[PDB]
Amino acid sequence: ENTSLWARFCEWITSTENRLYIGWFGVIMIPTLLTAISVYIIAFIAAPPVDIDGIREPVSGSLLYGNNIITGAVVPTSNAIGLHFYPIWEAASLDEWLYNGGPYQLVVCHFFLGVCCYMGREWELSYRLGMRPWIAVAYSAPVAAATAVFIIYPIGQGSFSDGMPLGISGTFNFMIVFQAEHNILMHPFHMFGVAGVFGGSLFSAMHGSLVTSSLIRETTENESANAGYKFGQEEETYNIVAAHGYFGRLIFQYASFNNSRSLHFFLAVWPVVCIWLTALGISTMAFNLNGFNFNQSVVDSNGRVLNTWADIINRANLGMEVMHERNAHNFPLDLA
Amino acid sequence: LVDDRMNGDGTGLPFGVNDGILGWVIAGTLGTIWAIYFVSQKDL
Amino acid sequence: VNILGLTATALFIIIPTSFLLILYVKTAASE
Amino acid sequence: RAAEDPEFETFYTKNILLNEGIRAWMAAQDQPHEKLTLPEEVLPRGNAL
Amino acid sequence: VLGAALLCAIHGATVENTLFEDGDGANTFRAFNPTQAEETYSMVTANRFW
Amino acid sequence: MTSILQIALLGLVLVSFALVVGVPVVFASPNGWTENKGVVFSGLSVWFLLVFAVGVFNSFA
Amino acid sequence: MEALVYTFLLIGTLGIIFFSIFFREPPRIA
Amino acid sequence: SLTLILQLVALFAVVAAGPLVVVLLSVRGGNL
Amino acid sequence: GRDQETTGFAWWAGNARLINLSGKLLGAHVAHAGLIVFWAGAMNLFEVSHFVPEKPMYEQGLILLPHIATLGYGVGPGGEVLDTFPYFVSGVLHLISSAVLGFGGVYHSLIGPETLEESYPFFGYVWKDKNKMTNILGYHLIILGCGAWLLVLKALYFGGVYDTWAPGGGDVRIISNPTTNAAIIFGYIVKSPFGGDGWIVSVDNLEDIIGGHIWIGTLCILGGIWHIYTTPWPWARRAFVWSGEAYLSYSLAAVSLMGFTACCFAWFNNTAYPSEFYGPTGPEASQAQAFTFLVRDQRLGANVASAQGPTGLGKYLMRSPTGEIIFGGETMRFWDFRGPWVEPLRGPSGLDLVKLKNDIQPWQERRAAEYMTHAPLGSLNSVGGVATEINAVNFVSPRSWLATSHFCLGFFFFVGHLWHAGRARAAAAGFEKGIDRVDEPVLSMRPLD
Amino acid sequence: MLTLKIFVYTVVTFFVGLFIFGFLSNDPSRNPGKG
Amino acid sequence: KLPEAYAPFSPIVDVLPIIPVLFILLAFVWQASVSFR
Amino acid sequence: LTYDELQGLTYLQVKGTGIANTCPVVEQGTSNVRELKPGDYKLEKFCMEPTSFTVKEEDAKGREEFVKTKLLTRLTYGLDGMNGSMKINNDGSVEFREDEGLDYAATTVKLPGGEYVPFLFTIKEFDGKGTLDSFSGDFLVPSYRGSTFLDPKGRGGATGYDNAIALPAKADADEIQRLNNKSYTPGKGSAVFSVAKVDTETGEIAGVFESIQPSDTEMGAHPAKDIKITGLWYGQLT
Ligand code: CLA
Ligand code: CLA
Ligand code: CLA
Ligand code: CLA
Ligand code: CLA
Ligand SMILES: CCCCCCCCCCCCCCCCCC(=O)OC[C@H](CO)OC(=O)CCCCCCCCCCCCCCCCC
Ligand SMILES: CC1=C(/C=C/C(C)=C/C=C/C(C)=C/C=C/C=C(C)/C=C/C=C(C)/C=C/C2=C(C)CCCC2(C)C)C(C)(C)CCC1
Ligand SMILES: CC1=C(/C=C/C(C)=C/C=CC(/C)=C/C=C/C=C(C)/C=C/C=C(C)/C=C/C2=C(C)CCCC2(C)C)C(C)(C)CCC1
Ligand SMILES: [Cl-]
Ligand SMILES: [Cl-]
Ligand SMILES: [Fe+2]
Ligand code: NA
Repeated sequence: ENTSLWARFCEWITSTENRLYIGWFGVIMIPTLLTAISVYIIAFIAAPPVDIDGIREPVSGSLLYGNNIITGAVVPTSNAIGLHFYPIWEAASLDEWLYNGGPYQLVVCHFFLGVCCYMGREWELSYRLGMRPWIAVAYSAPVAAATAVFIIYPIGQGSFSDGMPLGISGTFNFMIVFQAEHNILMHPFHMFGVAGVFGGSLFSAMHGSLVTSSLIRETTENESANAGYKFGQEEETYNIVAAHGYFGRLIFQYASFNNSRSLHFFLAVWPVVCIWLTALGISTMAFNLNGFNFNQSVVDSNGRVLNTWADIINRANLGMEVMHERNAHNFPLDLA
Repeated sequence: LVDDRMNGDGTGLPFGVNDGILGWVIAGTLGTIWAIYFVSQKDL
Repeated sequence: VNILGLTATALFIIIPTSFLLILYVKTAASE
Repeated sequence: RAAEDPEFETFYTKNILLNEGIRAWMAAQDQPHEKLTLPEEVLPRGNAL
Repeated sequence: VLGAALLCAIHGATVENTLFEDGDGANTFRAFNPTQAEETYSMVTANRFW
Repeated sequence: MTSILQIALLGLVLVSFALVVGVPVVFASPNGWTENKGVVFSGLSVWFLLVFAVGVFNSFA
Repeated sequence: MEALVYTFLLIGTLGIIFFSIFFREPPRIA
Repeated sequence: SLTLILQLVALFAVVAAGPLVVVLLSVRGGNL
Repeated sequence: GRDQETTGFAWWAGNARLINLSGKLLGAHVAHAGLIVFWAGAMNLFEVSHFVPEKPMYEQGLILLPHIATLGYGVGPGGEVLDTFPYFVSGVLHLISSAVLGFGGVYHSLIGPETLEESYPFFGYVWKDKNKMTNILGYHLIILGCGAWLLVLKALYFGGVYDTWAPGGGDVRIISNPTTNAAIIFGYIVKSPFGGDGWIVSVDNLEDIIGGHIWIGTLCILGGIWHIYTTPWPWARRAFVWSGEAYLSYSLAAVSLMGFTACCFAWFNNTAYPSEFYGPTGPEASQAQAFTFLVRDQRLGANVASAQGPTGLGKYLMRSPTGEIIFGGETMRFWDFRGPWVEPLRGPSGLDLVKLKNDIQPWQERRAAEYMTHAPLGSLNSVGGVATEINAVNFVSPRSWLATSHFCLGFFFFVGHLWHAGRARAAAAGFEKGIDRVDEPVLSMRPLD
Repeated sequence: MLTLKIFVYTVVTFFVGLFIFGFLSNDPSRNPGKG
Repeated sequence: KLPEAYAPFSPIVDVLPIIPVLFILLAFVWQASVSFR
Repeated sequence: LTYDELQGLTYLQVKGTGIANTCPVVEQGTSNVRELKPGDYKLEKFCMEPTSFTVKEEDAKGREEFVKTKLLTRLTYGLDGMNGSMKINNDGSVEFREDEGLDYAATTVKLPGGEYVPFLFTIKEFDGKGTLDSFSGDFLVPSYRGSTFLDPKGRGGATGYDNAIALPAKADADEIQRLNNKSYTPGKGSAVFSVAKVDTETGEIAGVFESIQPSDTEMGAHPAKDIKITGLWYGQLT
């Protein structure tokens, strides 16, 4: 009947006429994401130096402390806190909240909730638009990777100080320390993931080139070929069967996608399932399952070890390992 | 002690409630949202 | 490189933005 | 700035140290033509480990 | 490379979640016949959604 | 007594192999289930007899 | 002094994103 | 090794038994 | 079976063809339960064939024998295995039971009735009969409540369960007077999952474990009776979806939750997953290395209360952020670890210096050394140690394997829940096949998006 | 400092309750399609 | 090791874990045999 | 909270509350102080909890003063379980000697302006001479970082490069106090201990304490700062 206050608020929230859809997953996604955005921007601008390692030496991380855009990074929570929940209200003051790594753990918790509700909001808008609902499933792969690097790896290793720092050189630091400790390069799940981005780029170039190579002539040479398409037209704007013929006599006549829906399913599923596999690889290496270990596999008849490519990889790994936490180790085994 | 803290880390408090005012405001906010949701019913 | 870098970045902001603004204002003038 | 301030480290300086560790621990076995018979006391490391 | 893998996944997902019916069957792959002059998916619905 | 246990268990092994290769074959055979009722009944019966026999002989062996 | 320029460049990109979202050329649907 | 030979005969007997069921159902009438 | 023409479902979605075929659906389920029981029995027999008694069970790649030994079968004081026969019994019983279940599944899948409502109306159901579906749900809650009370009976009257907190280093114990206090039981449930709290992973005594099982068994039986004797209320009807795919999606979300929590139990918990059987936990190994080197550097004539590290924060002992005395080094991140060989050495201020000096025990120090050498770090070739080590130790912890695989399964099952929640919603809505192409909702809305 | 915790608890509880009762308010009936 | 009565049955114990993987592969075999209808 | 009921509480009842960082408070006994029996004593479990942290600064108009700080670290500031032996005389003269225990605790504070002040709050090697109302003495203050500490550019005394290798041409002249010379010189402190609320029945003492000690000198990069620490203390005799 549409008179009540909850009715007005509810139809406003589920309204598909808003410039940006809000929805019920949006009533969580919007405040969590603005919280994470505000804290991330303020921390990237002027966060005081954060003690990542727990050993009374901080990493600066903020632009106002002499960092450029490549170096600047929201530094993770302290190693002393571990997986303990560390809100602002739990800290004695904002200043030591900052020094122990509070902004990071805040931004990561809000980013988790924001991407989860972004996925829910994607499903919701597809439901309200009569769509099919699996764009949320396709988006679950970058969400899986984000959870794997920001929360699942800290749970497996025992501290948010092992999470990815929110920055560029901090990300590179995470990758190098991670390979040093777990050998991600020789992990089959990371191999599938690398194949996923390489394939996503390959089939993106392939799909774009085959569609652009078959666009039907509608405009003149002095106009953009894009002007041959008008938004909302029902005609097919390219020659799908001709692109099939070209692809077939280029690679395999019979092993070519003769269905456009098959082609788009492969386009959707290949990088998504591979990012699922690499996100799960990061999760497996959170619980220390690690990559392939072929260090001193090959030996001669005398039993003397022959170095191999995996052994050169291992020497690089020892180089990476003896530099991460240059002063935080008291014991030889890296069980932390 | 050199300062004052809420010192509620650990100890496993229900919903992280260290003073009962937090539980009362959780109860109040869910209760009033349920109240508006209930008075605005018999609709659609 | 503290002020030479600033003038390099300043010119990189201005010249392509100005060229793009030429072209866009020219387009939007003609409907 | 890091050279003139013994307290200023960033993830950038951490990456530089990691890179140097890679170079010194990788060179002897990766570039055998250089015959780098480096003693283990000059290889840069962290603590313990 | 990351944006291209994103483009691959997001384009495939968008096309297959904006498909037109042409159905009478729960499998959608058999609703496509490649000698037709009509689009299979709603570019309008996709544009509105994104 | 362990010899009887091994003989009965090996018999159970062959009987279970015959059930594996035969029960789906008999069931999905076109109108073969009705005239193989005696065979399936005897096979399951001797299978259970062997199971409980091996179970008892485990106590004596 | 470099930090001023970095903040300018970053919020400039943010302003470009704001304008490209809320001040776009609408789809004409004709 | 006797144990190895029994392991391989058990493996071959099991691996054959599945497609043996399918082949016997394919040649013995149908309803598969 | 059916084909694409008669159902619209391709072969790679063939099980959807049996969504509305109750008898074949039942057959698929019974055959599947036959597979689960079959794997349990077959892998149990494989493990007891490949079990070795002079080694602990975490060194031989075992995942089911630790589970049986936690119930108090074949192990005595110290967690030492005394009889592999109970494990043999469980394996063979499961294998025979799987034969029976597999016959039931094959029968009901191949020659069983196609739909059960025309001949057996008690088992006959359609996905919209909410009364019948809640009856089935109620029957299954009584079944699961009897399972939980079966564990309660095992702990109370049938030999007890293995207690790693028993004095001396762990022993099987008859649980007497399990905690029945609702405050204590549900405080675990409403607890935060972060450090020091850990949600319900931080359950640390079989008293709490068995009491929660009494509690959950009684709730399951009561809710089962309630579901048999009720129907969902109109708010539940207006909020939920009532398709079989929807019920599947609800189950998928719940079991994905269960898989994630199982991963965290296997990784952190040491009272339901004793380290004598599963190997040390992640915190356990690092705290063990710190504790061992602490006692060696007491034996080499040095004061550990003093002697700050290269950062001046303490080589062996330091202060946690909450004020107690903890082990120094990076293992400070695991300062909230609780195990049977640290609690007798822990005072109100955390670790007590005089107790660390005088009240050491030989069993604690060898347990700590063995946990130090067998840390849950290994490669997927089963090469123990960090990724920079040598192929010399063939060991990966069962905690690692279980937490790894069950996080993978919990994540993929969450994704399956996404897929099925979406497909159930769009199927109840009507556009599971696509847009109408003539009544497209997007063309009926205002411009400017 | 406790005040900030009380206010944030109010914020989170309010938004979570809004989410919960928004989905409880007959969401599977807000499809655009027939039925 | 299995009890002293069941020691010669260890080889046919050793192959039993892989049987569910054989079951999913058998489902694919049957679908290939019915021509993937 | 006394030593009695603190030991009556288990580890699970104290964890996460901050009771473990707080020295025992005595309510029994008399504040008469002088009624302790004189003689040679051997104290065990010397405990000291600070209640204030202030740092001497340089005001730009020319003033020298201590201004309050904000504690960067969490509850890691007290010292507990320190042994020793003292001599108390009938005329009131005491000496104080501390030998073992957790006799140091690293602590970082902010001066207003967001400058980090790390220091190693120690009481080690304390030899305080005086009366029972107040006795004062000197204590050893170690540097902060050990010789094996590596700075951001490597370096350090035992382990390190001793030169900025990050630029292959500038490795001499002005940066002597950054790379060419590293200093781990231990400092010296000054503390004034007062005794109040003595329990002579069970042989325990308490009161307040005062201390001035150097902050982190680090490697010679900056001049050290001087920290004025006030707080309570506790000690059991025999
Ligand atoms: C847990 C695995 C599992 C289970 C229990 C089932 C069960 C079922 N499927 Mg299915 N399927 C599966 C996996 C599974 N499937 C997978 C992975 C795929 C993708 C390849 C398919 C694709 C698929 C399709 C396309 C179809 C089914 C169909 C069916 C149903 C009838 C099959 C039939 O009668 O046709 C005949 C099958 C046979 C004659 C083969 C007989 C072989 C038997 C069953 C193997 C067991 C033998 C065993 C070793 C002996 C044990 C007996 C005793 C000793 C214990 C049935 C309930 C059909 C259906 O929907 O029904 C309407 C159908 O159309 N499935
Ligand atoms: C998920 C539960 C689970 C867990 C935690 C374990 C854990 C373990 N198993 Mg076990 N097992 C399981 C299930 C499980 N298993 C199942 C279902 C079977 C039946 C096939 C077996 C059969 C089995 C045997 C026969 C043996 C073990 C053994 C072991 C131990 C060593 C594992 C190893 O090193 O192998 C290697 C690790 C792998 C092979 C990981 C493979 C990675 C995934 C699974 C495959 C890749 C997927 C691909 C990329 C995606 C494709 C998608 C699509 C196209 C299909 C270890 C403790 C061994 C043991 O120690 O005995 C005591 C052993 O002999 N398992
Ligand atoms: C896993 C078994 C199971 C399942 C599948 C169900 C399923 C269902 N139950 Mg049910 N129930 C169960 C066990 C189960 N119940 C048991 C064991 C009991 C005995 C205690 C009950 C007692 C019960 C009652 C009294 C009612 C239901 C009702 C319902 C229906 C609607 C519930 C709902 O709205 O969803 C989800 C519910 C909510 C989102 C609101 C519940 C409030 C919270 C979530 C309860 C948990 C409290 C806890 C603090 C929350 C945080 C826990 C988390 C941190 C782990 C639904 C079909 C209702 C019904 O329709 O009657 C027929 C109803 O009246 N059940
Ligand atoms: C490849 C498939 C696969 C395999 C091989 C396994 C294997 C395993 N899983 Mg698992 N799981 C899987 C898939 C798989 N899972 C999937 C897809 C999910 C959803 C994401 C899960 C979710 C899951 C959870 C939540 C848990 C496991 C657990 C386990 C382990 C113990 C199994 C168990 O005892 O369960 C339970 C057995 C039953 C439910 C049957 C009832 C048994 C009765 C009630 C026992 C009563 C006996 C009583 C105590 C004795 C007294 C007798 C008398 C004297 C009274 C085991 C190694 C457990 C674990 O160890 O966590 C790591 C566990 O908690 N899994
Ligand atoms: C109890 C859980 C459960 C149940 C009952 C179902 C049931 C159903 N699903 Mg489903 N699904 C689930 C979980 C479940 N799913 C999970 C966890 C996922 C992962 C995201 C999916 C993803 C999925 C998709 C994409 C589809 C279904 C579909 C279907 C329907 C037809 C299934 C079929 O015949 O496919 C045939 C069986 C096969 C093709 C065999 C699959 C082979 C897999 C890929 C190999 C995996 C093995 C490998 C070793 C796993 C390792 C992973 C990692 C842990 C190492 C059916 C009603 C279809 C549908 O919606 O129909 C309406 C369909 O499109 N499901
Ligand atoms: C941290 C402390 C709080 C923790 C709360 C945990 C205990 C409660 C958890 C179980 C709640 C039962 C859920 C079933 C109803 C939810 C679905 C619904 O929407 O049910 C819909 C249904 C439609 O009739 O409603 C009904 O059946 C009516 C049944 C629900 C009645 C709710 C009353 C609870 C008391 C709160 C009201 C105070 C109200 C106003 C506050 C004013 C403040 C100024
Ligand atoms: C439906 C279907 C299907 C199927 C499924 C299933 C699942 C089945 C099954 C089944 C089953 C699940 C079965 C089982 C079985 C069992 C048996 C057959 C047994 C036995 C026994 C024995 C003989 C043993 C012996 C022994 C002992 C006692 C001890 C020592 C050792 C030994 C081994 C000697 C498929 C998928 C294909 C496809 C689709 C359709
Ligand atoms: C045994 C044991 C124990 C116990 C346990 C327990 C007792 C548990 C429980 C629990 C519980 C008691 C739970 C509950 C729950 C619930 C849930 C989990 C839910 C849900 C759902 C959802 C998610 C929803 C959604 C929605 C909404 C929001 C509304 C309606 C509609 C919809 C659907 C939309 C302990 C730990 C002590 C110890 C150890 C062992
Ligand atoms: Cl590093
Ligand atoms: Cl360490
Ligand atoms: Fe396309
Ligand atoms: Na180091």
